[PDB]
Formats: sequence, structure tokens, C-alpha cells
Amino acid sequence: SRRRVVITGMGMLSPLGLDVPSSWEGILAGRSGIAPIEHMDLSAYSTRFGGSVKGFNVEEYLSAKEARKLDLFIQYGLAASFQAVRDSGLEVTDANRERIGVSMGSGIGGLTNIENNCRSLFEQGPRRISPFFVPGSIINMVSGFLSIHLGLQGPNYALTTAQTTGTHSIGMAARNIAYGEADVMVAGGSEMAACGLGLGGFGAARALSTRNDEPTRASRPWDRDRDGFVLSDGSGALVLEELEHARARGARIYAELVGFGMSGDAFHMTAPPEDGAGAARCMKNALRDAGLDPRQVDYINAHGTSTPAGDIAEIAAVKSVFGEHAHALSMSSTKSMTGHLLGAAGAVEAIFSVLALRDQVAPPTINLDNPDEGCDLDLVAHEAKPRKIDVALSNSFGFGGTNGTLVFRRFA
Amino acid sequence: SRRRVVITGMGMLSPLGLDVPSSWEGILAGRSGIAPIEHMDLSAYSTRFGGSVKGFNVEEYLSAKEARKLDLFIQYGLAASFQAVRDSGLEVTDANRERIGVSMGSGIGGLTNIENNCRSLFEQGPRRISPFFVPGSIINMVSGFLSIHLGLQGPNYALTTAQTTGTHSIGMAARNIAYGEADVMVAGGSEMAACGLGLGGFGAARALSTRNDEPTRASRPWDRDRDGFVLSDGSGALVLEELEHARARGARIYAELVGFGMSGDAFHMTAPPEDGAGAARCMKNALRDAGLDPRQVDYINAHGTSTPAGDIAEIAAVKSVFGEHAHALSMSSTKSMTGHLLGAAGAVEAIFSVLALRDQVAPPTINLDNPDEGCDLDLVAHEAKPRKIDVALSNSFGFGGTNGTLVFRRFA
Ligand SMILES: O=C(CN1CCCC1)Nc1ccc(F)cc1
Repeated sequence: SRRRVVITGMGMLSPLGLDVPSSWEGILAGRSGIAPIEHMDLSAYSTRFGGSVKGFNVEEYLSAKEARKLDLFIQYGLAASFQAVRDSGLEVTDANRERIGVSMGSGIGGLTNIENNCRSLFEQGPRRISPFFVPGSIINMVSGFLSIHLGLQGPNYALTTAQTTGTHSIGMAARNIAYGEADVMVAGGSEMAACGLGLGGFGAARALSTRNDEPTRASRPWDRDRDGFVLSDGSGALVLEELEHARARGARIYAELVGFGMSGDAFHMTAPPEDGAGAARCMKNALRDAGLDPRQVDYINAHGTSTPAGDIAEIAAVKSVFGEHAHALSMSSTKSMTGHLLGAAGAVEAIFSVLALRDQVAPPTINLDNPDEGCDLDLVAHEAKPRKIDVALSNSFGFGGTNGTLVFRRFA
Repeated sequence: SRRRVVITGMGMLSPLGLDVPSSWEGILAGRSGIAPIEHMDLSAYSTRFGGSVKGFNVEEYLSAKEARKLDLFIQYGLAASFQAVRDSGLEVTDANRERIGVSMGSGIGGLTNIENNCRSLFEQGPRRISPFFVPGSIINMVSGFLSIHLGLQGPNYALTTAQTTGTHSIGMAARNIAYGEADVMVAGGSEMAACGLGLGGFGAARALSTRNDEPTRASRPWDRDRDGFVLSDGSGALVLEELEHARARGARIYAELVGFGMSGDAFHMTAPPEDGAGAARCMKNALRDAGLDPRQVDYINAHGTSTPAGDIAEIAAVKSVFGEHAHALSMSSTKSMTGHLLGAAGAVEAIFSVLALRDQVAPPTINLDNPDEGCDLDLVAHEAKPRKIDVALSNSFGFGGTNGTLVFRRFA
């Protein structure tokens, strides 16, 4: 048997806001967080825009001196994590610290730090490399620094599954609790890949929208004029908690995490199969994990990256899994507004999926002006749709054909 | 209810050999894999040696067409994975491909690739960044590429827990099988951090031995004259398999994986606590997980990095866990010979722990000329020690205070 897992705390940095409620307010108003990237010369680049975190003050969380030791992706992960733990009301004690762990991931990790240290290395040789280069750049330092700051002695790890990281982090954290290896986990992801290497790297793959004249219209999942994803920064963190532990201290419970699916496409390094066979297996795995019939799903927060092949693969996958119910559920891509936070995408979209359940509203797919061939599902074009949502799925599909699906249900 | 997990296949690139048997021959003869680094100019660096993989031919495993797209850590991870899968005799089919997954991790991933593309960006601009920069550099692409080439549709993910990565990867892969999420997992890790940023970055932290004039004597775990770890390259992969699945196909079983522990130190970003409190908590979690009396432990493959603080912390942890039995078990650090493979350290050491069980021999801690204050256990100084080994433990500890322990025992 298995213990039940609930969500008692959430935290976020996104292109829409410096916390969950500001981010969610933008989501429900169909606001874009996409803009030309500032304080960085992108003249030589084919993409000049993305989703930046605007006005982040790390000194709300850390001393300037401790913040100087950490890449921006670690700062963003710690910000989301501290928010989530504060939002949970959890009190860490000598009696429970061994039962409280962390799994905060990243898809690409410390590119900005690597970039700045390469500069030192190439210009001035190796002796000018920061002593904090390694610990301040490696992906497991959000889990590390959080555990040290809060005295958490539970399972301490980090996932890195590219664009699936945040979904895998939350799912495997839920497993740790379900199987009695922890009572509480802080889980999610963070990303800051808006440097030359990130914009240049995805740019060299021709993976990015180049709609420089209209950045807010660039991310247009399932629209016939989409031309690739929009690179975005930020972080999401959830406090996952065993139900009886949450009830005992009188925690406010947002929702229950009832299912987690994983699958590998085993198809291509960067492209999904056109029929979405991998995403279909993964969703079926998640629904079997939750003991739910496909008919019980009301809302899907799609991966919905605004790539030609990715968006059409997800329609095919949903039709395959849900058959005569595929049109009854609502499915939207919040990436139409946030852009693609890569390893944090699954973390912020899990939060949006939980809030869709709290507020009984499907977030919109903005910019869906002309649905493409076969994109005839309820994709919540343009504006939020209030509706009954008992069960919400959040899907992530990443490089290496790695898939994750989370199943949340209303808790009462 | 929880299923049993056995080791049916193993694969390796190390500084001592291009497979498991050649590496193991080196381990049992007390041979050093450490040498001045030849693949770049280190005259400006404070450390100019490490454990390189010698004579690796990627065309033994991959088309030169596919190989050119991939960082060395991915090439090394794939080589070790391919070796492990062949060694297992497992046939991948439509009937079992959804039940076979992969969890190959890395501490740092494609730092060489990122450095080389950073050089291109800075000297020549963004249009010279490789189209393969992202899929060729990010940590989950061992798992990704392995799944694509072999058609593995099971759980597909990657851990990154710095120097604990290989141990966590194997333990969590075993949990996957234990809990029924897969029947087979390929799990381990790979690392190639021997670039300017890697040697420069660890150099800036003063974490590396600077014994440039005697590289084979540099790695001296528990010796009073130790002055930091030696940076080494390679990969370990194990095929983990549910017991009844292995029995049903006539698999050769090397050993049983009975125990896995994790803990966080919650102490310091980089330094372990002097008293080994976190390591002790981890080992106790693993021994309880395996249903063992601590007196059943015969051999410990120590983390044993040859750092002042790390080595003495491990003695303190072992004395705390084992009390008087600490003087009866054998404990050795194969890092004395291989150096520190970082994310791959736990993967190769798990393999050395399994072969310790197969061959009933404790590998030596070479260079242990003058054991330091309190290092008065059987550390198997200088020469391999044939002895009864029913239960073997492999420990890893990393940046962020992240600890892992695996417990293996003989299978009949
Ligand atoms: O293991 C080797 C070759 N060995 C390594 C050192 C001496 C000879 N090759 C290999 C194994 C599996 C596979 F799928 C493809 C190639």
C-alpha cells in the first residue's frame, strides 16, 4: 500500500511575477511576460526576446555576500523554495528534520556563471576563476543550500531531465513520501538560460521563435503561424506532505497529488514522435497510477511549447488516450503567456494546475488566432474559462524523449 | 509489496581500463591510473594531473557521425551502458521495452563542450555555436541517447548530486524496480570535468592535490600527507533487474542490492562535518533498509577522497555506526588508485563492491604510508586482502551535504 500526498505550500518566480498570486493573476488575465531581453547585446542573435524575471531582489532571501556565491538559477530556486516552505506553515524541529527532504532540479543549470568564468579563464587565465565556481554552479546546490539553511536532513537530491525536470522532481518527491522515505519534500525546478549560450545554443538548433517584432505574440501553441518556443527564466517549488502529517498540524491543503507517470519515447534526441505515442503511454501510466479512468480528467496543462511537431504530437496523444472524452476536457498551454521555463516549466505548470483546481478555471492559450490542422480540441483560446475541474493533468515532454505526467485532484 | 533487485550486468570506463575486467585487474594489483594530463596545456594551473581514460575509441560503440555531436561524458556514459547491457544478456523486445528504463547521471555534465562553445561565442559570435550544443551537453542525454539506440521506453531520467550522483542513481533505479515502476534499469553515472573550467574551478577552491611531481602518490586517503582529491574521468553502468525477472530468463546474477540510504548533512555547501554525523545517519538508514545487523558488514568501499576533512569524517562515521565491529570489517578507498570520478565515483565503486563480493577480496588503499591521527581501522593499506565478504557497503558524500550508501550482498 501507499500513503497519500497533498500540496500544502507553493512558491514561484516567473516572467509574470515574483510570487504565485501575482503570476496566477497574469495567467487568468491572459498577460504575456515576454519582452526584448535587456542588459545583454543580442544584435548578432536571431532571437532577441524571452521571459525574464523582472525586479527580483535576492536580498529578500540571502545576504548579498551569500548570493554572490550562487548562479541566478540557484537564487531563483531558493526564492521559490523559501516561499513554498513559508506558505506551508511547516515548523522544522529535531523531531522531524530527518523526515524533510528536497528535490529541486534544473535542465541546464549554471550557464550564466559558466559564461562569466570562461571570460575570466580566457582573458586572465585559471587563477581568476571564483573559488565558488563549482559549488555555485552545480544543479544540486538548490537542494544543498536549502537543506543547510533550514536544517533539512531528509532525502537530498536533484533531477536534470531537460524540459521534464520540474515534473519529474515533483513526481519522484511524491513517491519518496508515498513509500514512507520522507513525510515532507520541497520539489520543483529553476532555470536561467538567457545568456549567449542559451539563446545562441537553442538559436543554432533553430528551436526558438524569431518573431522579434512582436515578442508577446511569439509563443502561440497550436497556432498555424508558430515558429518555435520562447526561452524563459524562473522557478517553481511545492511543499509535498503526507496527508495525515498535514491534517495533524492543521495545514491548509491546496490539492492532492494522486498520479505520476514517466515514459521514454525512445524516438529522437530533440523531436517527439508525430503521433505522440510516448506522451500517450506516460499519461496512461499516470492515470493507472491514480486509479482513474481517462473520462475523469477535466483539465490538462499541456507542455504546449509552440514548436510545430511538439504541439501536434500532444493533440494526437490526448485524442489517443481520451477518445470520446478528448473534446469534453479543456487543455491549455500557459507557455502562450510564460514562455518555456525549460527545467522549471513543469514546476510552475504544476502550480498553475493546482490553482486551476482551487479557482475552478482553465487558464487560456493566448495567441491561438488560427488553430492548425487537427488542433480542434477545447484549447481555451484567448481567455480563461471557468468550469468544473475535479482532476487536472500537467504534462512535460523533453529532449531525449523523456516524458512526465502529474495527476492532481481536488481535496475535501 | 517491495520486490528484490539483483545486478545482472556491469560496464565501465576508468583511468585503469576500457572495461570492468581490465579496471578490476588494476584495482587488485594496486595500480595507479593517475598521470600528467596530455589532452591540454596545464602549465598555468596549480594541478596538472588526473585520472584520464586512456585509448578510448568511441567508434567501438557509436558512428563517428553520432559521436561528433556528444560531449565526452555522454560518450563515456553510453560506452559503459552498452557494456553493461551486453554483459546482462538481456534481449529488448516489444513485450519488455516499456519495463526497461535508464538513470545515468553526472555531477557537472558537458563542461568541455560548454567551454569550447563559449570560446566560439566570445571569439567568433553566436552563429558559430554548434547546433548540437544543448542535446550534446545536457546531463539527461546519456539516458536519452541510450533509450533511443536500444528502444528503452521505461522510466527515463538523470540525477545530478555532485560526487554522490552514481550512488543515488543506482539506489533510486533499484527503488523503481522494488516498487514495480520497472523490471530493469540501466543506472550509474559518467564524468569528464578535465577542462580549464574543471581543473581551474576545483583549483580555485584549493580542493585538488598539487603533488604535480609525483601524481601516482597524490591520492592518499587517510595518509597524514594528503592535500586534496585527484580529478578523474569515466563511467560506471549496472543493469539492475527484479529477482524473479532475472530468474525467469536464466540471468547470471552478480549480487543482490539489499539496502539504500540517503541523508543530508545540512552542515556546509562543500565541507563535511568533522564527526561524520550525516554519513552515519545515511549508513544507518541503508542498514535498516537492508534488515541487517551492522556486524554483518564485511567490506566498505569508502568515499575516501584524500581530503583532510572528508577522510577523518568517514572514520568517525564508521566508528559511530559499527562501534567495536568497526575494527573487524575492512574499509578501503579505490580512489587511492582511480582518483575521484565525481558523478561516476559511486557507479565505478558500486561495481568494485560487487566484484569484492564475487572474488572475496578487499581492494587496497594504496599510498597509505602513515595513517593519520585516529585512522586506526583495517584500511587494507598497500595490498589487496582476500577475506570473507557476504555484505559490502559503498558510500558517497557530495557538495550540498548529500550522502548515499548502497548495501550489496552475495546471492545464491
Ligand atoms: O566491450 C566492448 C569492447 N571491449 C572494451 C575493452 C576491450 C574490448 N565493446 C562493446 C560492448 C557492448 C556494445 F554494445 C558495443 C561494444
